[PDB]
Amino acid sequence: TIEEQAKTFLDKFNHEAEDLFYQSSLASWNYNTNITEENVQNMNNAGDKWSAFLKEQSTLAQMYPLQEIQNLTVKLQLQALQQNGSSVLSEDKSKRLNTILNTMSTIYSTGKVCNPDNPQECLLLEPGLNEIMANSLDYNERLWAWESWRSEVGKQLRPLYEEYVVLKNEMARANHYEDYGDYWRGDYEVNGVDGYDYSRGQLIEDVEHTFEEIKPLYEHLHAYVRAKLMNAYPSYISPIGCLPAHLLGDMWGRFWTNLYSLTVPFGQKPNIDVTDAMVDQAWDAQRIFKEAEKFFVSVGLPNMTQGFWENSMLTDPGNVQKAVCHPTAWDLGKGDFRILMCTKVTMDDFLTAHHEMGHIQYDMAYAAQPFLLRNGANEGFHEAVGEIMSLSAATPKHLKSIGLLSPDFQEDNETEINFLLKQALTIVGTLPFTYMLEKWRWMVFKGEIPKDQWMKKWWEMKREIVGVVEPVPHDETYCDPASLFHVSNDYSFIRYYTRTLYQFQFQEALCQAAKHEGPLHKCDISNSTEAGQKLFNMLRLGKSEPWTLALENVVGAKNMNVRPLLNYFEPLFTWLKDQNKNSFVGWSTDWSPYADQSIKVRISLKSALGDKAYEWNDNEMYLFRSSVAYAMRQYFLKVKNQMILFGEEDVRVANLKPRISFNFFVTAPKNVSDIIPRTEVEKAIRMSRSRINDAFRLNDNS
Amino acid sequence: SALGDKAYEWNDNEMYLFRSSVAYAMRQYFLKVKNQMILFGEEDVRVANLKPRISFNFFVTAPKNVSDIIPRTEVEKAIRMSRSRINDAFRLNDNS
Amino acid sequence: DCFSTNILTLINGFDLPEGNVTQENFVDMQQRCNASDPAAYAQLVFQTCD
Ligand SMILES: *[C@@H]1O[C@H](CO)[C@@H](O[C@@H]2O[C@H](CO)[C@@H](O)[C@H](O)[C@H]2NC(C)=O)[C@H](O)[C@H]1NC(C)=O
Ligand SMILES: *[C@@H]1O[C@H](CO)[C@@H](O[C@@H]2O[C@H](CO)[C@@H](O)[C@H](O)[C@H]2NC(C)=O)[C@H](O)[C@H]1NC(C)=O
Ligand SMILES: *[C@@H]1O[C@H](CO)[C@@H](O[C@@H]2O[C@H](CO)[C@@H](O)[C@H](O)[C@H]2NC(C)=O)[C@H](O)[C@H]1NC(C)=O
Ligand SMILES: *[C@@H]1O[C@H](CO)[C@@H](O[C@@H]2O[C@H](CO)[C@@H](O)[C@H](O)[C@H]2NC(C)=O)[C@H](O)[C@H]1NC(C)=O
Ligand SMILES: *[C@@H]1O[C@H](CO)[C@@H](O[C@@H]2O[C@H](CO)[C@@H](O)[C@H](O)[C@H]2NC(C)=O)[C@H](O)[C@H]1NC(C)=O
Ligand SMILES: *[C@@H]1O[C@H](CO)[C@@H](O[C@@H]2O[C@H](CO)[C@@H](O)[C@H](O)[C@H]2NC(C)=O)[C@H](O)[C@H]1NC(C)=O
Ligand SMILES: *[C@@H]1O[C@H](CO)[C@@H](O[C@@H]2O[C@H](CO)[C@@H](O)[C@H](O)[C@H]2NC(C)=O)[C@H](O)[C@H]1NC(C)=O
Ligand SMILES: *[C@@H]1O[C@H](CO)[C@@H](O)[C@H](O)[C@H]1NC(C)=O
Ligand SMILES: *[C@@H]1O[C@H](CO)[C@@H](O)[C@H](O)[C@H]1NC(C)=O
Repeated sequence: TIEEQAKTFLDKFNHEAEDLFYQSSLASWNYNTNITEENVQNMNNAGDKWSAFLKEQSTLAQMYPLQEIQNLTVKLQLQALQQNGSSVLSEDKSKRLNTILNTMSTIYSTGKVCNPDNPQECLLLEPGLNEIMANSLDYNERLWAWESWRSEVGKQLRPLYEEYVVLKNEMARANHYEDYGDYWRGDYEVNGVDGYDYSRGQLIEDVEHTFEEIKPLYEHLHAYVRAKLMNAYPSYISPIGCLPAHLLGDMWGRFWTNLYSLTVPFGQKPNIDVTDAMVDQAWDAQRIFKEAEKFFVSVGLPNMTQGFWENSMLTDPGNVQKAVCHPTAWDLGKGDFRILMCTKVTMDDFLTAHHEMGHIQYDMAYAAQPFLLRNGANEGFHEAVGEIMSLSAATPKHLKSIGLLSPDFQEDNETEINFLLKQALTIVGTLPFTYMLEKWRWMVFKGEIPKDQWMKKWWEMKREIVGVVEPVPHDETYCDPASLFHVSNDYSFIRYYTRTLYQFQFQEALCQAAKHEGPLHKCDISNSTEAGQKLFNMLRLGKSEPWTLALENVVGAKNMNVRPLLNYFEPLFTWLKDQNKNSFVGWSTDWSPYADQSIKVRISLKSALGDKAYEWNDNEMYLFRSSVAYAMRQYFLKVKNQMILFGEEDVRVANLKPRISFNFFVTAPKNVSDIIPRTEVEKAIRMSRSRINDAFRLNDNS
Repeated sequence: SALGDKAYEWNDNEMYLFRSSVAYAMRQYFLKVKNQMILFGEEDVRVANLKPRISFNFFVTAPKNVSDIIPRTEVEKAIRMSRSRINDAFRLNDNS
Repeated sequence: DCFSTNILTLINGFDLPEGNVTQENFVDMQQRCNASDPAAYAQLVFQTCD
């Protein structure tokens, strides 16, 4: 034999697949570098040819067993080609799932919200709303943008998400997997090696363990940020409560980077800025690539092929042609690699060059491996290599060495603290979010959370794990998590966790091979033959062996570790502990931004009516909201001499209980930021309590 | 007649309450008989021919479809089901 | 009336359904309530009447 024709078929398939993959890569590259519709079909059908190999996979599902393939490489290729994917589903259900995915992507891409007073112009997400959430310092504008995007897009995306989870769970179950979360976790699963095994379930607990070593540091950071926000929005944040969700620098809270301008430890002394000196030296956007390649080869890495220099999309010509130049390392193959990234004169592009060249160095290091094994160990390694490369290339001693950052300057530690906090606002502000989101998705797929408690669990975990409180209550008609890009478009989110750890581990081990003395964040990598050899003893491995062996070949560890990150951020930890003498480190999960003006209501049907008492459902809640709106209308008309059109959408309700007890508050009709104070609501209820009571057959005690 | 003295005035807020009550009645009928959950609102109850006698015509439409009108028989059935609550919301009893 | 007052105090304290606790299933529900959420029941002042 079986192994013989197994190998022979693998060889034949590799021969017939490499050439067409090469052609498809050329077609895609030509599409990307020059946006012409005329050749799009010319490449689209080309992709169809690659889809032909899909049916060829059908030839390895019937007669090829599993337990008889003792050898490792052939087994790995066979199981990498054996999976059916979504083909096991029926045709009608398959087309239903495809149209659901397309509908969700289209709804996310072309959703619009606009002002309550000038509805003639509306805003998309990527321009307009993102700029509002990143730049604006107005509480009301941020609240409006947050709540409006939530309302429109989430309320559109909820039922499609329900059907999507049902169909995906069915497809995963019919594919020898427990649930869809199990299918996603199967990427890390390693078996049949007797000593390096890694179960699918185990990963879960490992992640949890890691978070247990992050909660202290994050807590301190959280507290610090809270204090620095109290000046920006006074009388809006409680010092012993969670942070409001719309003040975190962007729409969802994935990163806290945009808070940096508000939370500089020492704003008088700026950090390193060298693009002015780079402009003064008058270097074209070609020499920086050569210098970065020289730095890459100085550590012992192999020289870069001439083909990359000969043909590449390096700098935009600036002619009438307007094509997207988003950074990307193209690995068409057979020694043909390219870089697609628009070059400016900034630090950001200078480091992105290092990131992309680390990507391509990784990708080209293991070109000898088979085509099916031509990928990184898992989803976290490929970006981790680039991250460590960029981190090593950004040290101030590197700037001093490369001729920039003139020697007449002393590296004071205040700028180092500024840099450490800037790094922490990005690296450390996203781990709780990623953990909580993937946990929510895992429990939703697993069936732990019922379909009537998605939002309840979402906001409970938000208040408990991340310490972030919603500014307005959100019932079960919302689908806030589906408003993320990665959730609606069916993408995995756990990689951004594991990668965030892996890189730091590498950043220790390699920088330990260079015999560093001072702090970790100030150490370098250049000219370290032993470190280069240690890295290359993992780069060329690819997918041929389990990722545990690859990790051990660099750090000597069998799993992910959190210690190197804490050693990286130790100086900032000490400074934060010193700076939080008076602040209450932690948060309380009972304060809400709207909880000051709420009114509690308790209803006792069995006491008032005894027998023949009606049941309480959402229609009774609708009637109660209408009654409160009527009362508020009457009070505003008959006393303040104003006519205001209150509705049942202006009465916000929270904390519904089987006792029939809940809190509510009232807002102005077309303004979520305007809340009627509790005194006016009390006066209106006093005025119209008799009608409110007799609408429900209850009398002032029930 | 029903209240005699200390009878309230009838303004557009009372019309809003009446529309909300009719929407609630239609919601309850559709949930408890046809086994469907439909979100009727006060914007689906269309009112015409208001008079100082307080007499008017009304009809109901589907929540997001102006071309869909609930036939009069279903509206009669829903009113029959929820007439006691509709009456006692306004302090009137089956003859006023 | 004293027993009814005690039942009402517990129900308001822990927001249980109104018709779930009665005259005879009061001690077991009280035990369940303190086991479930300790240190919040202690805020309740319970009177004894026999
Ligand atoms: C993108 O790059 C250039 C745009 O400057 C275009 O190149 C054309 O390529 C063919 C082959 O040399 C020439 O015959 C045409 O005269 C070129 N001009 C045209 C028609 O645009 C083209 O748009 C793209 N190049 C490709 C697809 O290879
Ligand atoms: C399993 O099959 C692999 C190939 O998939 C075999 O590996 C080859 O081994 C021979 C001799 O050991 C070498 O000449 C080749 O370089 C190896 N790889 C190639 C290119 O086929 C291997 O023989 C089998 N089992 C082992 C021992 O790995
Ligand atoms: C992938 O697809 C193949 C065929 O499409 C599936 O194989 C079926 O396996 C069952 C149980 O052994 C047989 O009774 C069927 O006759 C096979 N084909 C049919 C008609 O579905 C199988 O679900 C998948 N194989 C693997 C390894 O996952
Ligand atoms: C980091 O910089 C701060 C401020 O520059 C240092 O804080 C010291 O605090 C004592 C007590 O007032 C003073 O001597 C100075 O304010 C600071 N001393 C020095 C030498 O800077 C802090 O010691 C520095 N931490 C380091 C270098 O690890
Ligand atoms: C690291 O590699 C670089 C590559 O040569 C070395 O940097 C040069 O060092 C010389 C020695 O005086 C300087 O004069 C040159 O200006 C440096 N090159 C550049 C481009 O600035 C460096 O010496 C190497 N480190 C080791 C281990 O020797
Ligand atoms: C709005 O209501 C009208 C009628 O209630 C719907 O029109 C009917 O649509 C069905 C299904 O497409 C057809 O079989 C009928 O012939 C249509 N006309 C009538 C008068 O019944 C219409 O589809 C509804 N629109 C929406 C979005 O639900
Ligand atoms: C409710 O829980 C409290 C805990 O505060 C119970 O009290 C304690 O019970 C232990 C016995 O295991 C005693 O040693 C303590 O003296 C008790 N008081 C404390 C810790 O303050 C209490 O008994 C329970 N309430 C009832 C039903 O009596
Ligand atoms: C890599 O290739 C370039 C060719 O320009 C050469 O100058 C350089 O010395 C090579 N790097 C080595 C040999 O380390
Ligand atoms: C009444 O108490 C039991 C046991 O505690 C529990 O089912 C629930 O709290 C109540 N029963 C129902 C049907 O709600």
